[PDB]
Amino acid sequence: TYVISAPKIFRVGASENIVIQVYGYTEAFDATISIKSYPDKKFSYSSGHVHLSSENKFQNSAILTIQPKQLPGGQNPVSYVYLEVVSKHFSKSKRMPITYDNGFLFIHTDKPVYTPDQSVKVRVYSLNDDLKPAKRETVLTFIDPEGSEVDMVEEIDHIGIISFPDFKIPSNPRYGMWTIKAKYKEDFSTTGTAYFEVKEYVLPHFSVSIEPEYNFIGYKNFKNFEITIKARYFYNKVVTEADVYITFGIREDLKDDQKEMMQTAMQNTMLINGIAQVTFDSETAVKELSYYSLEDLNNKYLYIAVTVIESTGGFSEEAEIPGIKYVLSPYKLNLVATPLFLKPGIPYPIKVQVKDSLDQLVGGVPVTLNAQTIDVNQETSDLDPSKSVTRVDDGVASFVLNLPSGVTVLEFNVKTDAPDLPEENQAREGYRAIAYSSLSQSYLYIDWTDNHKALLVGEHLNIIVTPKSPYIDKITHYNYLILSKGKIIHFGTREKFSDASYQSINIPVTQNMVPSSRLLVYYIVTGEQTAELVSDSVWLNIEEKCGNQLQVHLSPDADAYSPGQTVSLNMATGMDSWVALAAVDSAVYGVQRGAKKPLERVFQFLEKSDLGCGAGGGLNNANVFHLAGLTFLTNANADDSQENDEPCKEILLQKKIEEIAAKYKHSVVKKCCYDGACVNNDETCEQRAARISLGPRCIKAFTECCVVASQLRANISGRLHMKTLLPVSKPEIRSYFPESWLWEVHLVPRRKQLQFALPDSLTTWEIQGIGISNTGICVADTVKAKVFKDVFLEMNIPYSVVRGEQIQLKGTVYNYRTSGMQFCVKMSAVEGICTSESKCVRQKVEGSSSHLVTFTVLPLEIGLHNINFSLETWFGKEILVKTLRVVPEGVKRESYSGVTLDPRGIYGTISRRKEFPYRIPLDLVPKTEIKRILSVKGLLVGEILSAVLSQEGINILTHLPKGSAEAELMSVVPVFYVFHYLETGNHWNIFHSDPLIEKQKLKKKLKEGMLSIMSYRNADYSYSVWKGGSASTWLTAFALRVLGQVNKYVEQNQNSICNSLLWLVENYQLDNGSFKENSQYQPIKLQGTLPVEARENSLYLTAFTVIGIRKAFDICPLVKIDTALIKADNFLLENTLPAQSTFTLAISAYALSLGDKTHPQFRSIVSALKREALVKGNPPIYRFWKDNLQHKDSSVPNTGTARMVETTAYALLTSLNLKDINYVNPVIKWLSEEQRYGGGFYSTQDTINAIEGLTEYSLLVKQLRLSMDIDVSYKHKGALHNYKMTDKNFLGRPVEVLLNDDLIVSTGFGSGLATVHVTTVVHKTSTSEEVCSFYLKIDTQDIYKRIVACASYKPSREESSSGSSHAVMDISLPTGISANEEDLKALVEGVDQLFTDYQIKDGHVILQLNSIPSSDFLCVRFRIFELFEVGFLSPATFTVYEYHRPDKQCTMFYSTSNI
Amino acid sequence: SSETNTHLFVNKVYGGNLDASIDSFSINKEEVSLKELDFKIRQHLVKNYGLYKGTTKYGKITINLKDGEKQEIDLGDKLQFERMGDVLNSKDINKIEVTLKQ
Ligand SMILES: *[C@@H]1O[C@H](CO)[C@@H](O[C@@H]2O[C@H](CO)[C@@H](O)[C@H](O)[C@H]2NC(C)=O)[C@H](O)[C@H]1NC(C)=O
Ligand SMILES: *[C@@H]1O[C@H](CO)[C@@H](O)[C@H](O)[C@H]1NC(C)=O
Repeated sequence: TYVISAPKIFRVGASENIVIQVYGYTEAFDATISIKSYPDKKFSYSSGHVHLSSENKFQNSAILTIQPKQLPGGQNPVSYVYLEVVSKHFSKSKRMPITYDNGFLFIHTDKPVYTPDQSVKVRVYSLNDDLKPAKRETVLTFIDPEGSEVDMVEEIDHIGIISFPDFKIPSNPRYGMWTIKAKYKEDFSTTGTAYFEVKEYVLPHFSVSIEPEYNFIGYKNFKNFEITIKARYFYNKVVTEADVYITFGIREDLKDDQKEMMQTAMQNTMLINGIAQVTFDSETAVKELSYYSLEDLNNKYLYIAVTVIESTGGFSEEAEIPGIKYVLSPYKLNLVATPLFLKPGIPYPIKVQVKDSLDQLVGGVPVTLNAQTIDVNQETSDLDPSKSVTRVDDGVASFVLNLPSGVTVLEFNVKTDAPDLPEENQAREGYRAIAYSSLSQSYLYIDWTDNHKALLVGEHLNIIVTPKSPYIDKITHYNYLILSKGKIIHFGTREKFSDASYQSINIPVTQNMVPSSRLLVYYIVTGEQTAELVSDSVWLNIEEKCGNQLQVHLSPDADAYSPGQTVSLNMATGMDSWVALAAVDSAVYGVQRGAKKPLERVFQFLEKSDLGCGAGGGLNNANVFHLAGLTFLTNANADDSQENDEPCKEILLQKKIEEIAAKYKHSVVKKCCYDGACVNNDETCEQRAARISLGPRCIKAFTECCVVASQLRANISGRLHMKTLLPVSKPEIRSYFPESWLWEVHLVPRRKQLQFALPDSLTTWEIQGIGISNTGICVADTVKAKVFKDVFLEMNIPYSVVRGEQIQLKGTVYNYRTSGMQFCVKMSAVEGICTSESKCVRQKVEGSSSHLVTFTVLPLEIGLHNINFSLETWFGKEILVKTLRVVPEGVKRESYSGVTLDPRGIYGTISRRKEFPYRIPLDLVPKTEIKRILSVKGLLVGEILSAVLSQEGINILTHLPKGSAEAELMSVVPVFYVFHYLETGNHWNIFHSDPLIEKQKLKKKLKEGMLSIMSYRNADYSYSVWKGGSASTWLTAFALRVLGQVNKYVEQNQNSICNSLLWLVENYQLDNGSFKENSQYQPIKLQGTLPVEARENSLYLTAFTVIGIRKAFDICPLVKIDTALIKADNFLLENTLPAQSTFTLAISAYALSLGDKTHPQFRSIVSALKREALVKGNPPIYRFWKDNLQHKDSSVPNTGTARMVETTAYALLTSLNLKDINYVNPVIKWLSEEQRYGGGFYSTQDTINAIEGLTEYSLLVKQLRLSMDIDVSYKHKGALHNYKMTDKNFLGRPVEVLLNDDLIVSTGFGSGLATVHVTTVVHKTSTSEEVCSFYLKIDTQDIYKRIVACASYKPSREESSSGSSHAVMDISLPTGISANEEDLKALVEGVDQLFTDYQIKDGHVILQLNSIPSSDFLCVRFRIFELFEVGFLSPATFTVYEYHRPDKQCTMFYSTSNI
Repeated sequence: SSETNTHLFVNKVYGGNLDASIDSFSINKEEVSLKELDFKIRQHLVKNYGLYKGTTKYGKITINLKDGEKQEIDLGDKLQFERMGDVLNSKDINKIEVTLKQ
């Protein structure tokens, strides 16, 4: 009879191996196989004419192969096939499932944790079923920590190392666990996954560690564990008093970002002299505290996290421990290479194998084996306890029970009988074996022996083939089969040894079985009744010898490097190969870098292509062939494979408050209560309960739980500070982790050296390099290589220093040599800095530590920098150079000088000489020069060009605070317009460079800016103002708007935008087509009565949402949203015209403008607005509208406005829609002299519209070939530069006016258009002059020292009582006066959110929030700790202005000391 | 610089025994000299399937090229010096196949 083996499944693009071997007689005979489609044996993908004969002992192989036929998505194609063979004597074939699982995807993220703004290096290795390069096109698809796509991209497979492009982390991303997936572009279901976590970097004030008694928790301590927590400052001095807060938790694993804490986790034992301690009866703290009341019932983890806020400074530091795996019994049995079907009469081989909690083998341990069995006679049997002990070299406790052939199923229990362990805590298992039933009474058992746990390649396998039992021995031939990686690769026949029973078979282990292997072995039994096949098989772990030996060696093999040393690196391979270097900061992994395995990590996964399963061998020759990962093609026996195919899987006083979690009915209410009480003593509990929005559902859970915690601080105890910790589950991490390197790929024909110097930096580099070629994939052994300098000083210079203040320049010199030593730091006296030398003050450093250093100074030269520092040691002398920023007091910049150069009197007159003079404000801060810039560019759209093509990295065009989402959108604007300009007006030819590439860079600059916002994108696709904030309908559009605009050149995600529209409409569009704003967000302050304003405020929103839905409309053209679009425009006509304000009108204008521009009514509206304009010089040279509306106070006091220019944009845009070309020429003459050097000065909302104009219009009109011939010059001083402008240079350099003269820009004749801006900056001493729009009070209290600054809005006439719109608070901090980082987070991070965004940047505390109501003040409070000793200090500056109208700047000096 | 991954079958003939392995070669060109073709075939057998180490040395390598062409190179002797000029087409070959006598 005949055998034809083949997998248990098929794959596409799979070199399916198919052997044929046969008991045919002398007559040699032909054999062609092939692969045909379900019921009609019509399609035949391939075949093979493999002729057998007595010379080939009747056997042969064939590489068939189902390529990509059926491609109709949706149709359930390909599911099932017919495999077909042919010959002279017969022909046969079969149906057997198949799939689209060809190869694998490896996503080598560079490092597996990132902090804001890093670039995630990443690539991908990809193999086919045959573990060869597998060239193809693939795509991944990053997926933010909540599970919503965020990007995508494909690429070309030239070698197999698919080289994707850096993914940059958001300036402010969503905190948690990212997911990178990967899929083949074309056909193939093959799944790549990988991961990476983003955590929020924080700055460490002092290092808090935390070491646990042991590393698990074995039954010895279960009522106790000794944890020691050790805090200490960086200047080699432990903390003394500090408050200690330690939580604990359960958890499941280390891949779970969430772990269900425990209550009654001990607060406070006061860190005491660089330590304290406790001991943690595990019993108690879990039973009632979660689903675990039982020791036993725990084999999962124990998570630890402390917080140690220092007592002296008021700082805070946090530190955590992932987990601490509990254990029952410190050993863990696991059967080994021991199949669970006992053939009969043979003795059964039971090889258990003990290990410890850390997964090494552990020998010399007792192993009692109680068993039980039942006759075929359905008679039971209780065996007798065998006991071995585990080998010393083996870890194996070998057993053997000889079994009464009539046995059946064999159940048995193993267990250690360690003599010292509680019985309780003795590791154990249980299993089951079963008789390969076979009616011919015929069985098989094959074995072999080797003393080593693996069978190196090259060795040889002696396997004994004992057919024991078969009523008879009439055996012709033994026949074997060896699969490996789901592929047969060996098979043959050994003629049976006539006389005697068994006999040896000897198969050379081949490299081709590298990772693992099984084999099986059948003899064809001719029972008188029927042809009976019979077999068995084994699983065969072997040595993970790679294909190409890739090794990397460091030229200097020293175990430490000089930071910057040039050092050669070596590659090597027995065969030509593709390497892939990757130098991580080994820090990442690190703290117990789990044993697991390095190259095995891959080898594990990588061989789940083992189709079969088990220790080996089945239950029927069928079953045996099944578990083999085969099914075979033979008429004689049932080559079946029951039903499906076996999903095989691994056989082979703050507690008194936390009770009231009893009011759970939603998470957020838990948040209503938790932070609820938090720690607020500056305002009652129903005062904080006012500011509460989200819902009255929680207000109860607030004031209930605050009162409870407030009566409490009157009883626990001038130091008192309640708490109840919970990092809100936020990923923070007190350590940076440098961008890696050596990420290049390489071609290495056995040898390749590439020298290079290592980066100056303190770290230990783990340069790991994977390489791949025609053998497959193989990891090289890593090669750590810490670089580091013995001793070295650092100097902590400040950001800035006011002239004349006395500063204390700190720092600390580092000793890391074993013994101590002598140093000598001296500061270089630079011109204008003051000091104490007219010097070598040698000191001593205890070994392996640090001696603080200090130098005092005081600068009189503002801006003066440079200070060279130097230390001396027996064997060294080093010079670290530093630089000091020197400032004055009261910065104001007044830039209103500006011209347009118009030689050709193209816009209203000829302009060939404007004059910016000297105007020293009588408030000048003496002896400080007036610094001023002079921006000369061609085109009305040249300022907006230079901005985006002279710096890199997208960027905001005002000094406005990054807080909102808005702001994160204001980044994508300046480029988008500039690309819409460059492109749509095709002007790419501005560039002397290669332009096409210049394009890309802008393209990028766009997409990446585009992601910059994702973070603010909510779940239901509604966007939001500040992260997580209640979705704002207003900004839900404003993004819609700039989203659909940038869709022009950067395809945006359809179904994203889709739902994105369908949110506003379906939910926030009143029964009159108007749009209700969800959140409390006030973007803009509208004038008018409390009634008026409402109607006004409604119009505005409904105006803005339209614009949005419009701009973007085209990517989700939709019935259901076209509808709403009209319901909307309708409200607009039917409600605008009794005009309330010019501003109001103008958006309602511009918005109809983006629709049916012909509704008579629109004409009336357009009229009204058009009516309202005003203007400069007759005939009109400048046209523009005012904030008001015909109340004509006419106060245009020589000064622009955020809202002014916003409005006129809105009309200039309407006009530029209606192509009113001559109405407009004066409107932009004045935009283009408003705009402030760089970008659109006043606020945001204007400067995007304002920019949309100035482009749209330079798009619509026609450009005026430039050819001026400028000359800037001092009125009296000789001439400064002068340069022929053209279309060659026009975004020319800026220039600061040095000397003291009146200036004069003054082109000759020429042509085109030059926007001369000149932004002059000066420091003044008084605000007494200026306009207060905000009432304030700021003063420094002592109840150590803390700032309480206040404000109330000053309502302008006509304005509503409600007070301010979206507004910021800006506090400058006196030179060196850090503020209470934790203080602010308190204010914002809650449902009593008084503010909504804080951020300490370069010396300033910057708070955002929605309003500054005028009923009373609104006051912030935070505390501060002089980070050093500052001389006579020049006060800082508390300023407060309204985000949308920068016009409201009430600025005020103050000083943080009464001295 | 074509890089085809061909598959050749190995079969050792220990008399009424045959241990047969299926496996691959790597042709790194579009056309190769039967010399290089031959130096590569034995090179591997020599480094992988036990050739020239013991009773191994006598056999016949059978290159497949088309639906009717079958040729060999005696492993009993490298005396093939005139045909070593012969040149072969890369994407032509269909399936290599060896048979061993010890
Ligand atoms: C500290 O600063 C001084 C002045 O800035 C540095 O002086 C220079 O040394 C380099 C190296 O020879 C010269 O090329 C420069 O011309 C020097 N600058 C001037 C204008 O004096 C000095 O190098 C720094 N200290 C050290 C030793 O690094
Ligand atoms: C707080 O008040 C309780 C009840 O009146 C009193 O008994 C207790 O002494 C106070 N707390 C402490 C420890 O002083």
